[PDB]
Amino acid sequence: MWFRNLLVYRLTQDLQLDADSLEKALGEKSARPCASQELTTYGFTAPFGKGPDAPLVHVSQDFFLISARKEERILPGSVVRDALKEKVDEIEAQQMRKVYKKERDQLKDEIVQTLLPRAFIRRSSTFAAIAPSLGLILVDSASAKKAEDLLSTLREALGSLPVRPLSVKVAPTATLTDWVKTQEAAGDFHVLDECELRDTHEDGGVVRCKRQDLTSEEIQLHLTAGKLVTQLSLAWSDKLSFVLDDKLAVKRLRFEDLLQEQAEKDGGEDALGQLDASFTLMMLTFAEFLPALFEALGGEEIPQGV
Amino acid sequence: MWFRNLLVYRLTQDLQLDADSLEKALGEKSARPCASQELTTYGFTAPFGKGPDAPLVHVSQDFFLISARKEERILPGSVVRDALKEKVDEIEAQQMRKVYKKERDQLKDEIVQTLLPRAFIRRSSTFAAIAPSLGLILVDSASAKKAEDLLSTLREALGSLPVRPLSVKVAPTATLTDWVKTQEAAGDFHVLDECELRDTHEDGGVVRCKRQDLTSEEIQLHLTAGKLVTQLSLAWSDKLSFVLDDKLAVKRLRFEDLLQEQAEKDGGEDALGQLDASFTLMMLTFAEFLPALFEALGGEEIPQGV
Repeated sequence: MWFRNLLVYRLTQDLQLDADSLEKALGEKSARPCASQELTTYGFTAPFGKGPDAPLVHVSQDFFLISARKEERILPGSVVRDALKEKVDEIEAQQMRKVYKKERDQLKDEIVQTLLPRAFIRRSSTFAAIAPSLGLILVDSASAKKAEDLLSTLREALGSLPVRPLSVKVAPTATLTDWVKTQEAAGDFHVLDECELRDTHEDGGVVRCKRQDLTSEEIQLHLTAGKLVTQLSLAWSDKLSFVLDDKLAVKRLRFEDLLQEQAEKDGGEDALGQLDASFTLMMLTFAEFLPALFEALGGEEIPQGV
Repeated sequence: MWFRNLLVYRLTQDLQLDADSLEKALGEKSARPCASQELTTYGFTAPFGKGPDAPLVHVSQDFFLISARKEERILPGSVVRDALKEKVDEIEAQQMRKVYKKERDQLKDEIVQTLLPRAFIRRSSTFAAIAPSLGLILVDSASAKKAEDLLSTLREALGSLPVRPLSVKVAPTATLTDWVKTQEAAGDFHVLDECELRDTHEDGGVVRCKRQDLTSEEIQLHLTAGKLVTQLSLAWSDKLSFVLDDKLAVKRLRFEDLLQEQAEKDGGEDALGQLDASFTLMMLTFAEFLPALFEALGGEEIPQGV
């Protein structure tokens, strides 16, 4: 279980939690199949394994792994409109009358409800972690929206979830810019070959760099021209590489082969064994990487306007 | 109608072409609804005009507008796979055995056969303009594949279609790079604020700029550093604007208001009348734009006979 995206949240109180108290709490807001006239359903499901007996929560060295599945019937607006048109055409030919705006919007609703039951279902899962030992909650997403849903749904299956989005002392963009400007980042981090530079005004310029030597005079000119680094490729030690933007979102999280081949040797031949070891070696790697990141970004922060 | 993209094709020989002769032929290759067990269909349709007796070709002077429609069933690979992991369970909890490679492979074909008929349909169009008195066929698409699909069905429908994609005497990328470098484009063309730059060497880099002044030291330094212009946002005269790539694909085609408004003031009250006017005017301006484009790019590389 190697996360691909990371969104860090601070446990403000690190209030106690039990594997049993949690597991049955998550059952109250579980995942159910989407009804025939239902657009969407959101609820927790078994992270690993699955099968009406598989646990919603998963533990290892005091680390928990939960997951919230979402079901939504796929009914593209494209399909609706084509169906609308065909019906309208049918009425005007068979009833010899013109169907106007008001009535077509009415027939639209009628069409949506006739098509839903026939709409395939899309299943998307949003994994999250809870390391009370680290005092944080880690979501495997890039979308803050999706992260809110997971946390907002966990907020119901708990009644109380004291958590705030990670925040750093110094604005990231300033820290990222400095790193590229000076061609050196905080201890152990390495500026890779990708970034996104941009002017500060809204309709300002935007420059995207792939496979670029970020130490070239070319990049420098963008910086002295006013552009700021809003996205940056970074590696940490020799453990993993990822992309960091100016909202602290960790995207394209990729752990090195050495670490993957490693953890894969703590599960041996079975599936649940291989997964458990991965979520473990990852969480353990996160224990040293995450704090080092906070220090790299110039110390973590604690807000006031709760 | 106003094209949103443009790929040009040169007729390497004279095309017989009689309106009704062409209209007849396209009917032999007309669009048809998707069979409940069918994946996709592809054929011609009335570019303008609804009803089953609406013409497949629209004539304005010596310009012929045609259209190909593709119908496709929405079978998200996602739903096809999710169906198995559900089919397998039943078998394994009742037949004291595991499901293997060739078995699952079989069950997949049966799932498809069952789900296809229930799938919603997605329809998409591609308009093509045939200008005999110019020896060109203009396809309203950014994708060369889409165009080849239109040209192939047209060749199938007509018996033969002697055309080759446009090519010019000087490497486009060299010309586009030269325009940015010298800060001057060839007559009536203007360099806008967007471009894609890329290294000459293997796995080299890519720099994408938008809302950027291409005359700034930043862009200049990228070029002296070796980057080539592979895509450039341009305006022609005061009539249109577009993005030109190094494969000669004319993308994001946009016509100026005074031009579109003029087709409205010449088209009347009815839609079809508007559609005819804009189609006419578009072709009329293309007839000025295209040759000036070829010349600007160093002249067209004319395909020689034997």
